[PDB]
Amino acid sequence: FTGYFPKSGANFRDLSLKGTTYLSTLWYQKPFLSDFNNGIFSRVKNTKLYVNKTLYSEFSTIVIGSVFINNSYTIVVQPHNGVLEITACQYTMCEY
Amino acid sequence: AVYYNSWQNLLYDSNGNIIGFKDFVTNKTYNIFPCYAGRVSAAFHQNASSLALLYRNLKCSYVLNNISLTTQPYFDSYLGCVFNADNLTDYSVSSCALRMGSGFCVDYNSYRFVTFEPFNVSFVNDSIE
Amino acid sequence: QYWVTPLSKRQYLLKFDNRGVITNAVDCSSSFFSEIQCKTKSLLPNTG
Amino acid sequence: SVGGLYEIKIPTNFTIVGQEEFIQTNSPKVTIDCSLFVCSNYAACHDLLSEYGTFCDNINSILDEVNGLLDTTQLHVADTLMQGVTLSSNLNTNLHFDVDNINFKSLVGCLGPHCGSSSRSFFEDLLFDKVKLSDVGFVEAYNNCTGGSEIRDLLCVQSFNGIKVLPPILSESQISGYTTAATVAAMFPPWSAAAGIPFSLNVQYRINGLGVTMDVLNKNQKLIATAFNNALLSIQNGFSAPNSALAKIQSVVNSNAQALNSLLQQLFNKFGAISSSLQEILSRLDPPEAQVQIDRLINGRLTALNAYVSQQLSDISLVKFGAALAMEKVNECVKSQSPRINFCGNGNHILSLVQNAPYGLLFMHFSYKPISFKTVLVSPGLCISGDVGIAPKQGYFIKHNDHWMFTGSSYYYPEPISDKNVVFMNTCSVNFTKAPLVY
Amino acid sequence: AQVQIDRLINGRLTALNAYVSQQLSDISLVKFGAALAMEKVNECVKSQ
Amino acid sequence: LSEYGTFCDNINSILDEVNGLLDTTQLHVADTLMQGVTLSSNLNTNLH
Amino acid sequence: CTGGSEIRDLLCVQSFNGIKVLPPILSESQISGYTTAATVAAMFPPWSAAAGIPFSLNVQYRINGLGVTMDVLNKNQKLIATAFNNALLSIQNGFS
Ligand SMILES: CC(=O)N[C@H]1[C@H]([C@H](O)[C@H](O)COC(C)=O)O[C@@](O[C@H](CO)[C@@H](O)[C@@H]2O[C@@](O)(C(=O)O)C[C@H](O)[C@H]2NC(C)=O)(C(=O)O)C[C@@H]1O
Ligand SMILES: *[C@@H]1O[C@H](CO)[C@@H](O[C@@H]2O[C@H](CO)[C@@H](O)[C@H](O)[C@H]2NC(C)=O)[C@H](O)[C@H]1NC(C)=O
Ligand SMILES: *[C@@H]1O[C@H](CO)[C@@H](O[C@@H]2O[C@H](CO)[C@@H](O)[C@H](O)[C@H]2NC(C)=O)[C@H](O)[C@H]1NC(C)=O
Ligand SMILES: *[C@@H]1O[C@H](CO)[C@@H](O[C@@H]2O[C@H](CO)[C@@H](O)[C@H](O)[C@H]2NC(C)=O)[C@H](O)[C@H]1NC(C)=O
Ligand SMILES: *[C@@H]1O[C@H](CO)[C@@H](O)[C@H](O)[C@H]1NC(C)=O
Ligand SMILES: *[C@@H]1O[C@H](CO)[C@@H](O)[C@H](O)[C@H]1NC(C)=O
Ligand SMILES: *[C@@H]1O[C@H](CO)[C@@H](O)[C@H](O)[C@H]1NC(C)=O
Repeated sequence: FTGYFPKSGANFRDLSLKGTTYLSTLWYQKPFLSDFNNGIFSRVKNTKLYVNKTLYSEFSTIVIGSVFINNSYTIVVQPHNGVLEITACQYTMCEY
Repeated sequence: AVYYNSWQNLLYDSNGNIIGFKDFVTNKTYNIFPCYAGRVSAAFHQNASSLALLYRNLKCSYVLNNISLTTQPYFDSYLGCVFNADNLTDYSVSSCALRMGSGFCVDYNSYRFVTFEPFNVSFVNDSIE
Repeated sequence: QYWVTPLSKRQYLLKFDNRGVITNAVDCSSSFFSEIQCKTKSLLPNTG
Repeated sequence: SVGGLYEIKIPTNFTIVGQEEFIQTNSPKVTIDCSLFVCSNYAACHDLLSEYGTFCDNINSILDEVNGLLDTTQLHVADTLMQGVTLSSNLNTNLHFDVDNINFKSLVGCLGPHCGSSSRSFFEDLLFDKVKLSDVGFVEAYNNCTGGSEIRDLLCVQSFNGIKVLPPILSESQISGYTTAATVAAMFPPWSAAAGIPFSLNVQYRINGLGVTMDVLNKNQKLIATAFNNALLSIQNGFSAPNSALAKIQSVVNSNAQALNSLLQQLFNKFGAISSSLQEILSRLDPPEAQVQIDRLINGRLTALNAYVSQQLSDISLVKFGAALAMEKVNECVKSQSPRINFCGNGNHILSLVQNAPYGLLFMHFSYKPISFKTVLVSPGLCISGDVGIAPKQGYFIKHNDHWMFTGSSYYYPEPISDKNVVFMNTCSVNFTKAPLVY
Repeated sequence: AQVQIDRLINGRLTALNAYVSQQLSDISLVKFGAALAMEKVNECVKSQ
Repeated sequence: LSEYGTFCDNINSILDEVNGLLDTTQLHVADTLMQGVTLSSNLNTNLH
Repeated sequence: CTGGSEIRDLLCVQSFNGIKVLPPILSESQISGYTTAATVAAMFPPWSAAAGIPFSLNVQYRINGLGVTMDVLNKNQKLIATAFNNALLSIQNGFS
């Protein structure tokens, strides 16, 4: 079958970035801001946290777009503890 | 069937042919088999006014109920349903112009379905020991 | 962890089990062994 | 050569070894309905195919001539097996198992038509149950196509596309009956396939012809018979493990299955058209362009059939050669022992037997195998009395008990020199050992 | 360009089919000749 | 050419089968030449 | 085929177009070794390819089998050997 598949033997890149208070301006440039081209395949870890023994699911949110300006649609895939909210809107994306 | 997920309704073979489907309305699953196709092996003798037909690898019930009803006599032979030939496999012939296969022959006087035995042992009644 | 790799139009040998699940796959142009696997349409090609 | 003598390793003990040889004498009779293969049920394709003329009539004619040639070849092999066979009417395999301590029970099925298809021997049963696609296997596989079974057998898909294997004119049960008759024709009087003499005596004379004295053979008749039946059992047990003959039979079946599968796969090739399905073309395009797409499929499928017919003609020529060789081996190794060295298998060939096999014959070559050897000083000739030369017949002259004696070349047993084991010459050749006091 | 290349593909694939058919026939002749050479080795060199 | 189907697979398969027949034939000829040959360890190319 | 020679071998042009001749599984050197072994097996003990007897005696017995008396045959052994090796030299010189 011929389809949109990853190149076997190529390298995955862990683009997840975790911070506490500060955000680095270098996190919002190349190589983190990557070219989409035909598409991407993602393998995402479900970082299962616990509060008072109650399990919570957390993972990085991905945005896909072009200029990231409110005259262009940006696709956003964001998780909410078991609910994957997917939107494609003319968002005013922040600088960081 | 239990292999159809919520988004799947068609079953395909390695060659891309449709071989099964889950109905969208009733959710019932069916397997698709191609309609039967085949040939009739007809044995003809120049001195005869009819043909002896062999529906190879088919039972007479299947030929009559799913191919065509005929007025000719019939029986289930080893090779398949045979029409217009008398079943006489006990009889044998050393020469055969109508060779059906697997040691079977069609002989005409009506056509007879008869075993083919082209070679025989020269027997002698002499002592064995 | 959020691992990403680029996609492209590629021919893959997909193996499906008796329950319709893709159990194994081969990227045909990835390596010489993958080319043998795709040529023979088998996960483990015969010795030869 | 020290003096006039050379060093030679002469056997001191021996055994009988059995070697199998499968010779393909038949092939599955593949029949193709060119009209149903190229065009299935589609009237728009049949109308186009009719414009190509006699292409399908030619394909059908070549396959019919090839299948008629395979049938003629099978009749000739059966005629060869049954030629000259004479059997006693008092003979009954249910009681006559073995003779002269040699057990043929595993090589003999029931004799006479009253047993039906039970004429297959235990050896042939053990050889046939390892091959699924025999003549009976194809008949059962095609019988199951309309039995309502949910299993999609690839043979059924091939037959519905016009590719079916017809059974041979003689069933493998009849050929096993003929090999059984040819086998019993060698063990009991009149021994019509054993030179008209008892089987043990024929084995003994054949071993003696290799250069073995009669004294050791007729005193070791029990050891020779046990070695012969152990060689037979070794051949039989050899099928339970990876065997060259069993692999050769399965290769014939697998090559046929691969050719049929490749021919069926040609129906799914697009040949540059929009689709390989005539239904998809006819459900997408109008007649003026549907005709253009269907023409590409017809051209591709007719080219595929022509290539398959050419390959089948070549393969059947190889099968004719194999069947001619098998008939020659039956005549010159089973019914008689022709003076050809490695024709009936390798080594010192004693005698051969034949058994039926899927699409061929299994030959069982029994050979004289030396076990232990003795280095002895031999003379290829002697100069005796009035310079008269003597040469040994199928043996050598040796010094034993400081006297000149003769020994067979295939077994060390010194015996006195006599006219029985000597070729006389009026003048002795140079370098023949000088023995003036001999005879 | 597809029409022109398809004409070349048909011609070159026909050429290969014709060559393959010739090669099958020639190898059958070589097998017959090799069997004769083995028979001559056995019946003229190793024995008479 | 990929859209043409299994034409090239069939051409490679027929040539591979033909070459396998030639290899098997060459082995049989070599076996026939070496069948039953027994030589003395004292044989030397330079003196005999 | 990878050399800088101006003379383009037609075999190189064929190989670059996918047409190539593979070597046989047994080298002609190995087959020459087998024919050499089969040839020396007739001249020396145990004469495994000459009916178990000396080569000159096999020649003499074969000529006698055609209807030639052993007397003239073993008295003319040198004439027979010279005729035999002259026939072999005639075969060798026939290739020139
Ligand atoms: C992409 C990357 O580099 N990501 C790492 C991150 C940054 O390197 C760091 O943010 C640099 O700063 C920038 C971005 O400018 O460091 C992390 O680890 C910290 C130590 O490096 C962590 O221990 C924090 O240490 C504190 O001293 C502090 O504030 O950094 C107190 C705070 O309470 C505590 N947070 C906790 C407990 O999670 C983090 O998380 O932030 C782990 C992340 O994988
Ligand atoms: C056929 O199967 C589908 C999928 O299992 C059924 O659709 C679901 O039906 C339930 C109950 O009405 C809904 O809660 C779901 O949202 C439906 N969709 C899916 C994707 O689960 C359907 O009921 C079945 N039967 C028929 C007659 O359609
Ligand atoms: C076709 O005729 C044959 C003739 O032999 C039938 O075979 C019977 O076989 C059983 C078991 O061996 C015997 O007891 C019977 O005596 C045979 N019948 C006769 C008439 O002798 C065979 O059953 C017939 N088949 C059909 C479907 O008619
Ligand atoms: C000599 O004849 C006797 C019979 O008088 C043969 O002895 C029989 O041999 C068979 C086969 O091994 C045995 O099943 C029988 O039990 C033996 N019977 C008796 C009475 O001994 C013997 O095999 C013959 N020997 C030879 C070499 O011909
Ligand atoms: C067929 O008819 C011919 C001519 O009448 C005759 O010679 C032949 O014997 C007949 N054979 C049979 C089986 O009826
Ligand atoms: C020959 O070999 C067999 C098997 O090893 C043995 O039983 C027999 O006694 C041997 N005979 C002689 C004479 O060595
Ligand atoms: C034919 O079908 C029956 C019932 O499904 C099965 O027992 C038998 O083994 C089948 N034989 C073949 C050769 O398919």
